[PDB]
Amino acid sequence: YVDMVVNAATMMDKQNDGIELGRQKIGVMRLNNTFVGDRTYNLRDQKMVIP
Amino acid sequence: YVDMVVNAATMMDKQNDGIELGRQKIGVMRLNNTFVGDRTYNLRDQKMVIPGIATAIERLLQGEEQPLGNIVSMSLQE
Amino acid sequence: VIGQAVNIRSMETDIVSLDDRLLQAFSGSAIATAVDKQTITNRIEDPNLVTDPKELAISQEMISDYNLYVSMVSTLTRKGVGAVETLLRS
Amino acid sequence: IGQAVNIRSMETDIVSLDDRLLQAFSGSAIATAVDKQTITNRIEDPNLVTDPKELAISQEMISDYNLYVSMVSTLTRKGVGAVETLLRS
Amino acid sequence: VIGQAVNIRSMETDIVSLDDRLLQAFSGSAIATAVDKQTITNRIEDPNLVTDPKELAISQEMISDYNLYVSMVSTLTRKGVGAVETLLRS
Amino acid sequence: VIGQAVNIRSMETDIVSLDDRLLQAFSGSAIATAVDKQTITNRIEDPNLVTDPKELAISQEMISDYNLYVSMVSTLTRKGVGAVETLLRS
Amino acid sequence: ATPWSGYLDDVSAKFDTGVDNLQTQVTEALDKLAAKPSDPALLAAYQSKLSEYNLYRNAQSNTVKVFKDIDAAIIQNFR
Amino acid sequence: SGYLDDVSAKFDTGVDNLQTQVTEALDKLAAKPSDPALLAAYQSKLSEYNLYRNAQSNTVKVFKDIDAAIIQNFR
Amino acid sequence: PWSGYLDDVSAKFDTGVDNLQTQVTEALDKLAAKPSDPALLAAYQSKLSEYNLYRNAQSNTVKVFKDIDAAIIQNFR
Amino acid sequence: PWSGYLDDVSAKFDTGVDNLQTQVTEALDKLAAKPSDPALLAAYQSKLSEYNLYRNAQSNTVKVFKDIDAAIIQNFR
Amino acid sequence: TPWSGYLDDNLQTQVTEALDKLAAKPSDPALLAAYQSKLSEYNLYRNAQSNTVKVFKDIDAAIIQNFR
Amino acid sequence: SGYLDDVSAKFDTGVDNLQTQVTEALDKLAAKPSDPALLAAYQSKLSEYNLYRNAQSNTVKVFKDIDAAIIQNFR
Amino acid sequence: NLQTQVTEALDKLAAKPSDPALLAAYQSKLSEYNLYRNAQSNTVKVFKDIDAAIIQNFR
Amino acid sequence: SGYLDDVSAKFDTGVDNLQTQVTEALDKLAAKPSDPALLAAYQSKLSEYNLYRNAQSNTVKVFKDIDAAIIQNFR
Amino acid sequence: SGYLDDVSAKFDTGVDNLQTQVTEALDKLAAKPSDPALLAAYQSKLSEYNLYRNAQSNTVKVFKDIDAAIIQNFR
Amino acid sequence: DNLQTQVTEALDKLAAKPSDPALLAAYQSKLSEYNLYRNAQSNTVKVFKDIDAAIIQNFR
Amino acid sequence: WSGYLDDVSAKFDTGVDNLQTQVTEALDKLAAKPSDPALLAAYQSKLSEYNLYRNAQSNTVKVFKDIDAAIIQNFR
Amino acid sequence: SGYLDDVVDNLQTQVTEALDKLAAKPSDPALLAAYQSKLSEYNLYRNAQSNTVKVFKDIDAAIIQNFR
Repeated sequence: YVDMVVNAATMMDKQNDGIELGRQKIGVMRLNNTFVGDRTYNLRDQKMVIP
Repeated sequence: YVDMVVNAATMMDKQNDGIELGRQKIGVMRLNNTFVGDRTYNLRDQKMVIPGIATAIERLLQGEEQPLGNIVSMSLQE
Repeated sequence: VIGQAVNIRSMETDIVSLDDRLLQAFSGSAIATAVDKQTITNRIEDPNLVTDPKELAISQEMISDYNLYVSMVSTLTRKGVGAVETLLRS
Repeated sequence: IGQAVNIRSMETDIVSLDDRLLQAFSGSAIATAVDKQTITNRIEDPNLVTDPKELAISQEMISDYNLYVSMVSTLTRKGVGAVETLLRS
Repeated sequence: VIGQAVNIRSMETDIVSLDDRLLQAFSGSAIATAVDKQTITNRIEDPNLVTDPKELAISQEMISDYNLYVSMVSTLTRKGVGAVETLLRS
Repeated sequence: VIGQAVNIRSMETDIVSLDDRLLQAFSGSAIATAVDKQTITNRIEDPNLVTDPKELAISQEMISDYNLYVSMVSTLTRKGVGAVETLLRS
Repeated sequence: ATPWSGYLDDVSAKFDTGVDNLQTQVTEALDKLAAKPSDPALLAAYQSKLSEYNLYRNAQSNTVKVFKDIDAAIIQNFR
Repeated sequence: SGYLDDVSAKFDTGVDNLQTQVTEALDKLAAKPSDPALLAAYQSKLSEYNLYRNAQSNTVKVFKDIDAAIIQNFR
Repeated sequence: PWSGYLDDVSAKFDTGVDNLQTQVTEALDKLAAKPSDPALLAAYQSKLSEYNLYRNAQSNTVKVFKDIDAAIIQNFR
Repeated sequence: PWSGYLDDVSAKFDTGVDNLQTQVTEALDKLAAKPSDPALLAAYQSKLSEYNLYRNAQSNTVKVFKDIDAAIIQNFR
Repeated sequence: TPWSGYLDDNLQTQVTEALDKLAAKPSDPALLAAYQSKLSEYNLYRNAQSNTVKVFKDIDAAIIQNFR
Repeated sequence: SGYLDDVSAKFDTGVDNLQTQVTEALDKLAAKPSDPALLAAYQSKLSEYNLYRNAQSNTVKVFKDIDAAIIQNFR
Repeated sequence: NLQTQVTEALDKLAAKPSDPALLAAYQSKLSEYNLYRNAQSNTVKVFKDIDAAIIQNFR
Repeated sequence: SGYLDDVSAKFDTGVDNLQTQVTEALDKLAAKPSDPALLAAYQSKLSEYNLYRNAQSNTVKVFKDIDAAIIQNFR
Repeated sequence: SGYLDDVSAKFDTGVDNLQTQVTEALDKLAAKPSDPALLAAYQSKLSEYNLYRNAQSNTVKVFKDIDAAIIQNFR
Repeated sequence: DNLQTQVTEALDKLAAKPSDPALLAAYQSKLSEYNLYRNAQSNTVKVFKDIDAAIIQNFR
Repeated sequence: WSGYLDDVSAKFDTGVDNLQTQVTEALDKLAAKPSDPALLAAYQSKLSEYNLYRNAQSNTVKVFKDIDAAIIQNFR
Repeated sequence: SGYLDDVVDNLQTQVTEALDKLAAKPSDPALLAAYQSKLSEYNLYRNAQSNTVKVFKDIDAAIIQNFR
């Protein structure tokens, strides 16, 4: 019993390195009160930029 | 019986390193509400760009390592 | 850190003959050795392991330890039989 | 590619001690003679001495030969070494 | 110049047995060696010591001295054992 | 090629006793050895032969064959004398 | 307490021998490059593959060499 | 693929689209070799392409050397 | 989009001169209709020469930053 | 986070030219607005030249120490 | 290997990080100047290490071969 | 002929006509050294030839090293 | 054999050392010749060391 | 201590102050990287340093090999 | 005599006159350094001489190495 | 001692004008040949006298 | 009182009779008037000649040490 | 030594003196070139001496063993 448990456990562990589960997901988030892009304005003698 | 089983199984597993599962497929998808290509609006004061879906998605996925799942607004084979 | 085991209790000497303790010692050594040789061989073929500076610094230590272990055992066994020759032949 | 194998080569029963020698001696002298020949003609062939995938094979063949002959020599020497001590003593 | 100490009159009115003389020698050597190996390894790990010429020029001398010392102890020991074998061996 | 000659007919002798068979085997080996040693010495000092890869590849073999042959004759002679000594001591 | 024995995959390696991917890919990349020796996109690829093949082949040779010296030194220890 | 291929591919993944952009700009310029606005863009894109390839090659070389110097010590 | 450091140092000039890229064309196609009007000539002269200096200074700046980078990358080896 | 010695050699230059790394980008952001002002051209020529020399001398200096260190480490054999 | 009973990795991550920053904008002089230093130090570190590990192997081997 | 000859000949066959194209275009240029069409045609050919020869020689060089490094370990 | 092929490639080269086509051919020939000579010498030595070791064993 | 440290020290008592001078010149130069008067001095001092450190290390290597030979011939 | 001397002399006989073609074309040029036909003549002779000497030296080197590697195995 | 004399002659001619390429080219060759000769001689001398010592050790 | 690698160095030092001083002289003159093309042209020649002298000397002594060390190794 | 007890100069002195002179100015080519050949001749002398002492002792050990 002990010799079977230890071997099967170690091998299952080594095999699980092939399994991958941290799969990515995508979420679309609309903005309701502001523009999405960067904006540029001219000042007295220089530009100002808002990211 | 034990020896035969162990050998046979090991050879089955090795030979299946020559088989392949991951046949690609191609989807053709028509856009119903917008132009596919990216657009440029040459404002008299500034040139501004609106990218296409293809560009946006490629840029998003580029260099990913992990699988996708749950897009939102036998077990061994799977 | 991936998979590990250890043997906690060693059997009492009161029930095991003198030659069992030898068979049992020999077998354990012969297996740990074949397993180390195999491990090194497999490290030399995974192209990720064979070309990364981090991993090579490990392989070099593993092969140096294997070499010293086998040279040690092969020396002490020769001294051991040389004692028996000295006492009986003489 | 031209290859042959001789299959019905050996008898597995208990047999007189005199012939186990002849059969071991002959099989070994044959194996070493052919091994040595293949080694040398692997070096003489220009297509084999210059390919890095082929050289790696020749290295193993040479080392295996070296070890096999070293061991047959060692065990034979200890074999006659036993007899000479039992008899002298 | 840091923490110097010397024993005086070591043999003037007491003498050790050979049994102890060997044991003290062995201990005093084995610990000095193990500390020198740790010192070297630490001087290699620290990023500020393996990248400065002044510190590398110091480490080269440490490795040279360690290697020469261990080689000399090993040779003398082997040679001294040989003489006792030639004495006892019939 | 130039200035070259060969002896066609060897002189001949009767062989009638173990004495003459022995002197004959001795004389046969002595001369072959002297000839080989001289040949090698010359091949080491003709500068067209010391510096040409094709000629060096040959001299290597000649040296090896010499070593092996003289070591064989030494070993088998000493084995024969040892067998005589062993039987007469017994 | 003593470390575990491990467990031995006796059959697998000796018949896992077979044509390596790496040599195949090296020869394929060379055959692609030789068709247009001036394309930077192909040169960049071949530099990398040839380098990896160099390292792999050396590491292997030095390893075979080490493992067989141990055996020669054992036999020479007993004779 | 080993570790060098991965190091190499980090640059190719870090620059999203330059291989395309540079070709496209070349084709726009070749149609009209004398528009200063087509010409100034191409100057910059080609300049960056140059640096990208140079850095990518020198890095691979350095890693190769570190590895071969380690592998010399196995024996 | 993807844009390197040199692309940035370039675009600084574009977004700097807000409108000149248009004004030189509108001044040109006014003048081309009536080449003999002093008020059109005197304007065009200044606009065209400003555009000239603009393109030259942009091209020399990008050249210098390229050569600083190539100098550093030569030392990795 | 561990600073070596070469890092310190480099940082000596960074902490030497305390503000040049900002001054270059600010003088650029002045010039790009009005490329024709002689005062601004005269300024930017200077600050750009300085920044070039600084980056060049820094990289050569780091390389020389890298070459001394390797030459010592090769003697550990 | 421990002497039985005797009482008594950042540079790798740092180089990886600097590489990832540089790969995103290969033309930034500040990212280039930083990477040059990190890579040079990492190179020296790996070399000094592997030379020392060989020197200790060769001393242990010489000891054994002296009594063997 | 060994393996190195094979590796060299792969380049020789990979470029079909380059050697004769170069020899030709040189003689056309030398007949009228001041024609911009011929000059432009020649620059590219000679550049291609230069890169071809360099890549060929550097590759044969690398393979020689891998082989000599293996052969050293027969002893 | 290879000895003659190398000798002749050399003779053709020395006639016109500046011809790339001749240089490329010579590099290849001289390289292969170098490898051949080394491999041969090492193998010869190995076999002789084995042969000697047997005698040393029974001596 | 030891003789090989005696040899190492025979250099450091030979170059009295160089070890300091180099760092001092570096600090000055770092203060004004564009002064040719400073540059010219730093080039000299740095070169004199590079040479001193190379000569020292190769000499220590040679005396180490002499001793390692003698301790083997003790056997 | 020796074999490396034969290898080296084979070049000297391959190029019949070059060693004193250079010295003559130099003596001609030195009389009128500004004549373009003389300049153009000298450029090719001096180039040829340069290559000749390089090839000659490197070949002798390779043969030396092959011999030393064989002689190492007499032991 | 011919090949010993030739090298010392070559060295004098070279030392007279160390920058003459014809002299350099000659000396390279002479020195290389001498270098191979010495090694070959020493190695064979060694082999010949190790065989004698092994004979005496066989009966000793 | 000296060995044979000193005889081999000294064959160069007595071979190039005077160059060792001629260089210092040329430098003393050029230092006084760097902008003189006749001085510059002379110094280029002397400095190049000296550079080759030193390289040939050192490589020859290296080779003779490699021959000697190999013969001594066979004294065993 | 300054001492004789009743009942030229060697390479060991010449090396110590040339090293001592060199260390005062490690960058002078005349001194460097003068030191290379003294350090080489000292290395050769100090090897050849030890190898021959070793040969004479192995001869005497073999004699004593042969009469054991």
